[PDB]
Amino acid sequence: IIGGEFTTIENQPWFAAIYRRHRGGSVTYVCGGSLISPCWVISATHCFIDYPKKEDYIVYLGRSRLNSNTQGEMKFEVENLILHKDYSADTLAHHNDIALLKIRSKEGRCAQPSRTIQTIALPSMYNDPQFGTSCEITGFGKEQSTDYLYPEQLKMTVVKLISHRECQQPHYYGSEVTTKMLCAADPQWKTDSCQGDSGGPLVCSLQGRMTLTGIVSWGRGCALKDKPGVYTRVSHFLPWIRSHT
Ligand SMILES: COc1ncc(-c2nc(C(=O)NC(=N)N)c(N)nc2N)cn1
Repeated sequence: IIGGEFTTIENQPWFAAIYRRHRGGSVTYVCGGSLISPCWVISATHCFIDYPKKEDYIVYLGRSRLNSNTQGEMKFEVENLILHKDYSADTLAHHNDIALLKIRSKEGRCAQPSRTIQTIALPSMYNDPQFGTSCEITGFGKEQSTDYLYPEQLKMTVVKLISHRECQQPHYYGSEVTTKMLCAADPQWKTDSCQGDSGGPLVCSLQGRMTLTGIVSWGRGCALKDKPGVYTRVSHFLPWIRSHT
C-alpha cells in the first residue's frame, strides 16, 4: 500500500495472509485474500499460477504483522485451491483474476469468528456503488515502488471508484480494462495498491453494509498519474463463486 496508514487486523478482520512453503522449508509471503465464509478465502489466481499445488500454502487469519505471530491468529492448510479456468495474463492486464482457497486447520476445522476474525459479505449481482464512492484497500504490499522489503505492519488506505468510461481513456488503460474489472484511485494519485497487495480486498459500503467489491489485481506501476489500480469486479463473478463454494 502506497501512502495510507498502518492498521491492525481488528480493523479489517476478514483479511487473510497467504504464505508459501519453499523447497527447503523457508516460508515467504505470497498475497492477500479475504474470508467470505468460515471455510472459504477468496483471492487472485495470478498469485498461485507459478505454484498451483495446494500443499505448498499456509493461510493466516487474525494476523496483523508479516513475520510475527499476532496474538489470536489462526493457521490453516489449503484443502482445495481453485484457480479460475478462464484466467489469462497479457503483458499487464490479468483476466478472470480470482481464486478460492478452502481452508482447514490441522484439527480439521474452518474459521472461528472473533474480534480479529470475521467474514466479509459479497455484493449482490451486478450491484456496485457509484463512481466516486470511497472504498478501502488493505495489505502487506510495498510502501514505495522502489522498496525491496514489504512492510512488517499491515496497512490500509482509501481509494475512489473510477468509471469504466474514464478508465477507458487513452492516457489511462485504453482497452486493457474490461467490464469485469473495476478501477480505483486517489484524485491526487498519492495512495494506491502495489506489488504484494494482490488478492487483497477492496471494500465498499453499500446499503450501509461493508461489501467485498473488488480484489487487488494489477496496475501500471503504483500511485502513478492516470494509472489506477485495477480490481477484479466481484459483483460480476457471483455465479462462479456460488458454483465453487
Ligand atoms: C512497473 O513495475 C511494477 N511492478 C509491480 C506492479 C504491481 N502493481 C500492482 C498494482 O496494484 N498497481 C496499482 N494499483 N497501481 C499489483 N497489484 N501488483 C504489481 N506487481 C506494477 N508495476
